[PDB]
Amino acid sequence: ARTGAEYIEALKTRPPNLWYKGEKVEDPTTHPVFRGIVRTMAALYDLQHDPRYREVLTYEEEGKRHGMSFLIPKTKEDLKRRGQAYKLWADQNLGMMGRSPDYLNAVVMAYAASADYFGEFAENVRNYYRYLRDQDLATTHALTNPQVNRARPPSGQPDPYIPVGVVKQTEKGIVVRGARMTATFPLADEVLIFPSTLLQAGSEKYALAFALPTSTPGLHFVCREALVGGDSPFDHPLSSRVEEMDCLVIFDDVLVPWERVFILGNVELCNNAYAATGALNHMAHQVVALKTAKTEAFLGVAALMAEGIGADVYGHVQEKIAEIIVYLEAMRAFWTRAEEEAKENAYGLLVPDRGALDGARNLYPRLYPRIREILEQIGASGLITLPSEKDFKGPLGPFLEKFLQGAALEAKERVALFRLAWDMTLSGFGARQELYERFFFGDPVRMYQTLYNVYNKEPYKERIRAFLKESLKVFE
Amino acid sequence: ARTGAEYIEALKTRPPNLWYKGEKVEDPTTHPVFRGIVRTMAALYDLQHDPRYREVLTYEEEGKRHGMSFLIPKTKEDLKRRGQAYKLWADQNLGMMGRSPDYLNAVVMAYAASADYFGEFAENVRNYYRYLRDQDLATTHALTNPQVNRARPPSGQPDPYIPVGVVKQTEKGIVVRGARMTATFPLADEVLIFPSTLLQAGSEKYALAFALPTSTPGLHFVCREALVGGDSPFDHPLSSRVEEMDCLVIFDDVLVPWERVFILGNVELCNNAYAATGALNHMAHQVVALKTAKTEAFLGVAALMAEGIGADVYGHVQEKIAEIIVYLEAMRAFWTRAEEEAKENAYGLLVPDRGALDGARNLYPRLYPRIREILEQIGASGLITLPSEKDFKGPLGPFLEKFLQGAALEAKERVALFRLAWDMTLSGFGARQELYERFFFGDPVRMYQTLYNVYNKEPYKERIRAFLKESLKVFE
Amino acid sequence: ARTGAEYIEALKTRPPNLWYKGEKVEDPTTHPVFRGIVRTMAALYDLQHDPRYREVLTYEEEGKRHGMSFLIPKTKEDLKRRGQAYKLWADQNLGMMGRSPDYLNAVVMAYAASADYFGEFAENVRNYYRYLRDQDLATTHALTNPQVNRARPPSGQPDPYIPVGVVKQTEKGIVVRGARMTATFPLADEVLIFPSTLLQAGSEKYALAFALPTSTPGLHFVCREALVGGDSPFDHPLSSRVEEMDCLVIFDDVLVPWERVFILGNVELCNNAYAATGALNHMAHQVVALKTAKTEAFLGVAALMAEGIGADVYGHVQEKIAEIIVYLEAMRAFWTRAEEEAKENAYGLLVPDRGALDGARNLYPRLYPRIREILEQIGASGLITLPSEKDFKGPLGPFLEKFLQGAALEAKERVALFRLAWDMTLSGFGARQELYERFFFGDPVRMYQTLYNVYNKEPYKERIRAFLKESLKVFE
Amino acid sequence: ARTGAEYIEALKTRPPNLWYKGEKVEDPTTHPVFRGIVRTMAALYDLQHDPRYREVLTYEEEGKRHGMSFLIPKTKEDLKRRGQAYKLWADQNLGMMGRSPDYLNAVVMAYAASADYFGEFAENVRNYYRYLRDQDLATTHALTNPQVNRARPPSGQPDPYIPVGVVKQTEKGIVVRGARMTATFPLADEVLIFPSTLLQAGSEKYALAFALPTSTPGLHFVCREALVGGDSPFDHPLSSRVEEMDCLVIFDDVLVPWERVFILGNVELCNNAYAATGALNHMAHQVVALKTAKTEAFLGVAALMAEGIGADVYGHVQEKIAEIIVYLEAMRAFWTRAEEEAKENAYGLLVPDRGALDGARNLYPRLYPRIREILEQIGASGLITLPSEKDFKGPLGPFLEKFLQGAALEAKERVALFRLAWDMTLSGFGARQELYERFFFGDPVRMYQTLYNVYNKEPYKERIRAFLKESLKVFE
Ligand SMILES: Cc1cc2nc3c(=O)[nH]c(=O)nc-3n(C[C@H](O)[C@H](O)[C@H](O)COP(=O)(O)OP(=O)(O)OC[C@H]3O[C@@H](n4cnc5c(N)ncnc54)[C@H](O)[C@@H]3O)c2cc1C
Ligand SMILES: Cc1cc2nc3c(=O)[nH]c(=O)nc-3n(C[C@H](O)[C@H](O)[C@H](O)COP(=O)(O)OP(=O)(O)OC[C@H]3O[C@@H](n4cnc5c(N)ncnc54)[C@H](O)[C@@H]3O)c2cc1C
Ligand SMILES: O=C(O)Cc1ccc(O)cc1
Ligand SMILES: O=C(O)Cc1ccc(O)cc1
Ligand SMILES: O=C(O)Cc1ccc(O)cc1
Repeated sequence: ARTGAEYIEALKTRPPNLWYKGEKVEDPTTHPVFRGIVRTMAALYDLQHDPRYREVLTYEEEGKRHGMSFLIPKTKEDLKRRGQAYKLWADQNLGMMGRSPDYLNAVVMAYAASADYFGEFAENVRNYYRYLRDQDLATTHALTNPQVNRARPPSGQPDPYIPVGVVKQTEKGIVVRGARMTATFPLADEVLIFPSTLLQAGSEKYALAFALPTSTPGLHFVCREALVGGDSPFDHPLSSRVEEMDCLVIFDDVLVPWERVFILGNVELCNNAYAATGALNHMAHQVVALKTAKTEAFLGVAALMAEGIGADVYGHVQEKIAEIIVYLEAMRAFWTRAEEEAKENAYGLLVPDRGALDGARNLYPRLYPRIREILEQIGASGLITLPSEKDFKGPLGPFLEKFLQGAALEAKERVALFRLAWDMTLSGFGARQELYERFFFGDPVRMYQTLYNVYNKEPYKERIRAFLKESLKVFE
Repeated sequence: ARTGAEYIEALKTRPPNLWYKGEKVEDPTTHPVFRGIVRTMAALYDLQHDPRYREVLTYEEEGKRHGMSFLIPKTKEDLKRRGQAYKLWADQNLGMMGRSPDYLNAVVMAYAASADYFGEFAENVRNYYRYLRDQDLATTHALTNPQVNRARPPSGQPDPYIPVGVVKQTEKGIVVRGARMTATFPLADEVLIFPSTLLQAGSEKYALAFALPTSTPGLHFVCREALVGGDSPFDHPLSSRVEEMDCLVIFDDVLVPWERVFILGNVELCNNAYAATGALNHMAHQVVALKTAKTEAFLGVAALMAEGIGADVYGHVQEKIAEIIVYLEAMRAFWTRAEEEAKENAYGLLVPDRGALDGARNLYPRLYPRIREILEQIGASGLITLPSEKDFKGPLGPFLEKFLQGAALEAKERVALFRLAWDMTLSGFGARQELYERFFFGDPVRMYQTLYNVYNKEPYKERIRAFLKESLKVFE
Repeated sequence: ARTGAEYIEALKTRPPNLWYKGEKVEDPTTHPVFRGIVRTMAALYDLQHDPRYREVLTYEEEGKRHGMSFLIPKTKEDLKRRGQAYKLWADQNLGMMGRSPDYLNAVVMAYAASADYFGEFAENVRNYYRYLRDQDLATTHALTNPQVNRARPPSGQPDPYIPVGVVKQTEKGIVVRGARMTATFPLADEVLIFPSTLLQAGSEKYALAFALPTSTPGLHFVCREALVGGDSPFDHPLSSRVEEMDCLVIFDDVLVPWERVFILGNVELCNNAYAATGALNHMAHQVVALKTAKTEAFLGVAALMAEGIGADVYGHVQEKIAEIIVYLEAMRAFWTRAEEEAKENAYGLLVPDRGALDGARNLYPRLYPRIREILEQIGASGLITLPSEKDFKGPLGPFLEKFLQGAALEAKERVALFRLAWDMTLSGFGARQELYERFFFGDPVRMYQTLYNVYNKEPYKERIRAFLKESLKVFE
Repeated sequence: ARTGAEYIEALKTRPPNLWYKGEKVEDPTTHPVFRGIVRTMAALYDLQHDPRYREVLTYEEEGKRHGMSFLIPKTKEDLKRRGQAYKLWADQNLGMMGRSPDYLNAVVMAYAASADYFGEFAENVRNYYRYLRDQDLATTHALTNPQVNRARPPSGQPDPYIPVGVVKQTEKGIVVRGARMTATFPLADEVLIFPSTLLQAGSEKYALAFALPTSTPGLHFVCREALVGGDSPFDHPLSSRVEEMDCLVIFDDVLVPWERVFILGNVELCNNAYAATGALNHMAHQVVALKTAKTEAFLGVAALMAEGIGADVYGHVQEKIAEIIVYLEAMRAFWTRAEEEAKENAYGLLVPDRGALDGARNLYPRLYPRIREILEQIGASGLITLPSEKDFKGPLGPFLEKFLQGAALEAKERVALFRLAWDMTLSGFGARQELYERFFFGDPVRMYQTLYNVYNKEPYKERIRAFLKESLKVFE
């Protein structure tokens, strides 16, 4: 289990090939755009060594201590243990950090437990899992092709190598060229270039699954506009510390060593990877715990805002808060059923129930925009009446303490709260979270079509056919 | 455990004081408006003796066999057993029968297990429970006051006795006068006149809880317009058998024997009855199982309709069906968590988790109208192109077999299916089901306000206050 | 201009070839299922001769009086006159009659004014228009193909003649075989078998447009389940008089005389018929006036229900009623702009603005279900507490007058109102109205795709490109 | 009519008493946070002198040229002229500038035309109007009280002077103390401290209406967190130029000269000010034109994004764009009816129809969040894949030109477009626009309650009562 200091030293020593506004980022641990999230990830690692949480966040094995997200669960109790670790980490950042490493560790853990799925590359998968686990490395990932001409398949873009494709194979490995559209949280040691969780691979040239150090020659991470509002925790309570960053991933004829290849030119293996290995189930397990944490945060802020300005006395405000409570209970329910109905897959890996998790990941993208809307409807103008800590410290401070106090809340506390509510919804950082919730697991349109096609609808159709027997009997 | 024949004989011998269109109903077992639902309830009772389901629907105790809905659960396994019985009964009618007796048995079971709550009337409650159980009697109930002037409390209506109130007390019992607005499924032996599950009692004169035989002198059940479309199972697959009927309940100075009184003039006891006894938890448990069954039925019909007319090839149709699947999984999740997180209440009664059940009963009223809408959007004109079995049997039958066949479905089967879809959504019977789902457990506006006030929001508010400590530290 | 008596005599003398439950309907003017709507249509005709409305509903020309819906408008004032007639007729039935003849007269009027569009069949169109006008005949129509396998085109169904297609041509006319899925209000003298307003014709064999007397040999109208609740105006205020009926239209090798053919085997002419002639604009004009009338009716009922039970004192109830007001104003706005921005088409026919009408017909299908929902949310249990006039006339009448009175409303008036609200939303008749609003003008999915493709989006795209010039200048 | 240079010189010479992060803003024309919007307002003024638009934006009177927003309309044509000016100005900034001066000029124009309403202060109003008109000054306004304890009225806050109240009256004028919660676009010469458009004044101490130079001693504007993303038009196409700024307005015992007082201590006059004068109608007229412009901008961006990435080939994407078209037509319709149904008020001032405008201002707050959502659903990950112009100018430029090109769109143009879409929806600037649309004209909850209470519902209730006469006749 890594400490925060080790993580920081690792990034400083071998930083990811990040680019920000046309320039290479030499040290993300001190760069204004990245130092915040780096400190945040470091704090998550440090929590693993806090006596109060060590038993929750890590497990011992043969004289070593590993992060819980690497635990191959054998019982429902083990599954619950993984869930508690997901939740504890999520709560540290109010569920605002969407790509903490444990999500991807869940994927690799499942891939390893179900390694036989990968055939000749099985050992590579098992060895990679042990590597990430033993070193407790941080990972980032990118599964989608560049958004260029969505009317055509991967092989029908303006160039054969817009998507990441194999240029050639050598005795050392494969050379790939192309790009992945999005990778969140590039402040990692490794990047996972895996198949989509729902879209078809299309052609063998693109049917790939491999991992690389983020400093690999030819590999580039091009950052989007930064959303860090500033460093003041009062003025920017969340963007000052949880801005994970999103980036386009470029592969300029990058060499991928054979030991890092997990799938090569096999469309079928790519198209069934997450479902067959159980990675889909486990990664979605981290997600349901994460969204439960996020919903709890919104509930707390909504309640405090309403009480803070005396709006809680109005029925419709109470109803809006109750709506968030209903959604919170829904997510807790999916989480519980996912663990309680868990069963072993074809490789003997215990996986949480897909029905419950498909329910959660397809319902939350609909619930989140409404939860966000609720905060807007409760806060109203209070959400944009955001003086700075500098204003409270300035000449008009006394006036602000009078005009911005709450029903029974001091002005500084009131503004601190609304600054947080704003950062969770209306700042560039907050608004991005909305788009993130709507799309991170895939396009809802195709996620729903996917659910329709994979779900076993026969039992329900049969019950209706049986009910209709009496209807057709009138013709006998 | 009662048989269907015993139930039918009981209603024929001592029929409820029903009125339909200005006339007394002498025999509901043969009356055109009621014989269908009577046969349906009789079939539910008969199922208790079917070897295939006897172990699911009943339990043995001291040489006797009782209906599962009377079982006082001691373990989570017992809770699961009650749930399986709720589900099996619900599936028989595609979740379209909303007031089967087991819902109210859950209430009385909890009242009895928590009988100490009722003080001096505790024995009356325990004895009544044993009575309903031993005789396996059918019950109906009415908890709301007449909808006259909702701007005023129960004591502020045009007359003191519009709501049911105590006129006087005697050595034999109490005399009550007034009315209850709605009682569904009056084809029962007993009627429960209990407090509201969310509204305050208002005044001691109305703070009551008692039970009476449905044939009691002075007691009248005034039926609304019947929604039975006909007796043909082809033409009216559901309304011909599951029209439970709704009625206004009138009390013309009715005498309630002291042994049938459970609460008298105690506003506090009325206002906390369901929550304190656990009746709220158990009755909501029957509901979540029931709505899961109902959603499964809609999923089956939606899938069959789409496949039937070849609409399943369209993405948005697949998405609509997947939406129903998401809702089905949500209800299954609430159900699972309700049982898995069950704990004993103050009286030692094991009760299913209120959070999960409050989630289910406050979310489904929102989901159902959408599920209904989905069927409409899939079926389109097929939902009103409803020839009768008589048309298929007539001169134009051959033409109908050609023009109303489906992609790979025969015409008679196609129309049988759409007749069912129509009866589940657009017939008078189907449309009522929508209003029922929206309101049966209470007015959503006040159900949400109730949830807001009772829910413990402190943990979430505290997490936010803790997060804001760093914000306020900038002023130190 | 026809009188009601003339209409009734015409149907009695030469009734449409209607079938109900396997039997031919000999006299729809006296048949229990149809006499109500027949009397309603007769009343609309009679209104044309009422001194108070004669100038609104008819116009004089060369010694004759014609129905306003036949007026070929030359000025915006004439357009307004047509609109006022649409509205006056609609108000008679609270906007619940969706297929009154004036909707189709608008179509034929436009077809005639733009007759050159039809080439060699131009004279047939002009003559048919004069025929309908002079005789003031009632029409019904069917534009859709049987819902069998929607995954395939008209030419890909189980049989070439499932859709109406030409079998052969003779010296007398054409022989057609097949069926149309739906025709509402078959209590007419003529039936219009025209092209779709948005779907492609597919093949020349089906590219048709013709009209026939409803008594034509080989032509059959197969009625769906009747939705007439009864004849009591108290118990069934709307279904007793406005049940238009829907039916499948069968063509058993029907001969269509050459003089009744308007389009034959021309896919292009079929695909552009309504837009090119202006029929789309005019028929949608009747619709916007009709939906404005319907919304006014719902507003009135919602307001009366809220006041009736004292629910109007609650904020959210006031908000729901205000929502209906917003929708009413939206429809009035579309109506006004449709007339004020009217311009002449390629044939010199003044047509109301398509933008405003496309807005109205694509927005109302979304607004109506919500308007219906609002009535449900306001009425609650009052919507199913529906005793009959027979109950008020019976022994319990006195009790009902006490328990079902409103805040300041007598019981009989209260129940009459809720019976109406129920008939507008939850009776089989009311529920059908919802499906009708959702689909009558076409499938929303394809109506929206149609709007996207036909709308000129260039002006807006150009404004954005211009705005972006400054963005690209940074690279100069 | 002012030129941009005159406006800039005026702000530089006598700047508003602005505060940003604890410091006074000495020159907003050069300050990084305000120079953008100042240049934007200056450009609006300059447009008044462009030969192409002079006749649209100004009118001549007695040798002078005045801004169109000051024109007292005498005919519907004049009303249309005002509307065209509103639209032309709005289009310059894609409808993103919500508080351009013409909105408030509409208010003052109406106040002046209906000056008799103000009694003894009538001349002050007329003189102030002439002042703003002749000097073509820019105004800002604040109508709401500090959000402190919304459970209590203005007189029930923690201090009597939290809301702006009269401290004392002298021979020179009145001294006021307190604050207004929000004023958008404080880069103005004058500030209007007027009554609410829907909330009651509460007490005479707060029933005020006056105007002051923004440099008045004791008057302070405390700015919220700035949302200017940067100065690059490529990177921040909108926030670099249209960030109007919102601020809390503080009154530290400010002296208001008697000539600047329009209403003093008259609750009734305050509560009916906008409706009686017609200011409500005219200010809402500017709004409907503005929202039409805004919707046109979103339509253009949505269409370009869809075409840009080839997503336009998908049905649901076409449907989403068509949805925006429907909303655009709805707003155009409200606009048209508002002008066409205009009538003179009690003071002889021609005012646009309130029904149409109440419809528009109560419907758009519901439509906008959906329009914003649509852009998110179309753009998906493209909305956060935002490299900078600096990245295109840097070493990886060539790679970006390959991976971020569109179907038939160059990469730089593609990113410029998505940067704009992002700035319109997800940047801090874009997100604020959503909250703005939801609340600028008032809290929807109370706006709807206001509409319910003021609307004449009698005609609709009467039509229903008339329809029910036949129902009650059954008892005769
Ligand atoms: C903040 C944020 C963070 C993210 N982080 C990561 C990450 O860490 N790693 C990673 O791999 N991904 C990440 N993503 C990407 C995410 O998984 C994708 O946005 C999502 O899967 C949907 O695909 P897309 O963005 O390519 O949109 P597209 O496929 O480009 O779609 C654009 C639009 O076109 C439509 N359309 C396109 N194709 C079809 C089709 N075939 N059928 C129907 N409609 C179609 C869509 O429905 C939508 O309306 C992130 C996204 C966001 C917004
Ligand atoms: C088909 C059907 C079957 C039913 N079966 C049964 C049954 O078997 N047994 C039984 O006891 N009940 C039954 N009911 C009744 C059901 O529980 C009630 O409809 C429900 O609890 C809501 O109360 P209400 O109908 O009295 O409506 P109301 O209280 O009359 O409300 C009407 C409207 O006024 C509003 N309003 C009124 N008061 C307030 C308030 N204080 N605050 C805010 N808004 C207010 C509501 O929000 C709503 O918009 C049934 C109802 C239906 C529709
Ligand atoms: O699978 C996809 O196509 C999108 C996706 C990307 C990252 C992720 O973690 C889940 C889904
Ligand atoms: O509790 C209420 O007031 C309405 C209600 C009625 C019957 C029921 O079973 C549940 C709730
Ligand atoms: O009237 C209000 O109370 C809010 C409001 C504020 C400014 C404005 O322009 C319109 C409404």
